[PDB]
Amino acid sequence: AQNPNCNIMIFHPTKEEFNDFDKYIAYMESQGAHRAGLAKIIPPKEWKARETYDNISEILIATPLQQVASGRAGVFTQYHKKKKAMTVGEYRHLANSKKYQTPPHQNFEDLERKYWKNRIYNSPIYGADISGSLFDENTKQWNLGHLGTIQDLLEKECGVVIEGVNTPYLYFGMWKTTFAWHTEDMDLYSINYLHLGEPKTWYVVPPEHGQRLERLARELFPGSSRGCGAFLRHKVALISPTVLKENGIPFNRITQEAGEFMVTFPYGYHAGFNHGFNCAEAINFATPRWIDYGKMASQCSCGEARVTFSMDAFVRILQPERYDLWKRGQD
Ligand SMILES: O=C(O)CNC(=O)C(=O)O
Ligand SMILES: [Mg+2]
Ligand code: NI
Ligand SMILES: [Zn+2]
Repeated sequence: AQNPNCNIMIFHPTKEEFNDFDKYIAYMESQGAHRAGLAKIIPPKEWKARETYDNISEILIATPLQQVASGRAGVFTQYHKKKKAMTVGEYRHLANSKKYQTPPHQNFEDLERKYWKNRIYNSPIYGADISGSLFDENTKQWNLGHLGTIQDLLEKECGVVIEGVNTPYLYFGMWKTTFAWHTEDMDLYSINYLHLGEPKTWYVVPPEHGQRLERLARELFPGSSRGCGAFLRHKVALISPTVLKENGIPFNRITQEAGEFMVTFPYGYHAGFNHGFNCAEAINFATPRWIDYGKMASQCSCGEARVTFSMDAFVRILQPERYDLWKRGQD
């Protein structure tokens, strides 16, 4: 068995190996990369996502989200308070202001210590989930707006044609902006490219151990757990590496820098934080190996998780017994 300790693997494809996206995912899996839940892919030196980032300031963040925390430093929830619209140029200035800027630090480990000590005492503002792309249309390799769609993959594997579309999303971050513990919708893969700016630190639980994280979360968030049998689908709960280690939960960590891709694998729980002003692009995707995870994915039916149009068909075809209850949650 490849990668039996479930370590995060880092890949350096050549320009030839960067041509065929599906083939390279399958290669990484042949080496055991999925067992970690997360892999890093460093593009060949010949590649670029676009020519420059000099002309992005007029992109609109229609609904910036202020991430307000409740709880204790290592075990907290966050809720998202909607703020007034602002441009990317306005958001960048805000991120760099004395109230929000990254503090002085020695290295990534010192900054990680400061994040976990102090996150809950501040409310950073995140531009998340903005439909769009920063890849140049002429970039033919690993262009996250030109991937094979999940609807086409389901059709190719199972023979059933379905409605829905699959497009990328932009994230504009600042120091302390936070992504809560989650797996993807329908336990899909995700791919994330850090276009510019400061790093993103990730934490991940191997898919084979995801139910250990879920049992800890039910213990640590007992009201939320009574409310919903899949409350991590709400994407609000944070648990620190120190708390995970105290409770024996297997995990790994890695820092993504500008110019790097991360892939999350089906049922790989992940969480993390941004170091300072940055911009990332991410999308979900599927492979043949995903289908069995899609059929078994938990679902939120309490009303909180509310998701895209395109999840309807995935539930309807892969999980027909759950469909009626899930759809009630959507309505
Ligand atoms: O970058 C972020 O805020 C969160 N991203 C992801 O969870 C991802 O790419 O799967
Ligand atoms: Mg612009
Ligand atoms: Ni994710
Ligand atoms: Zn729920």
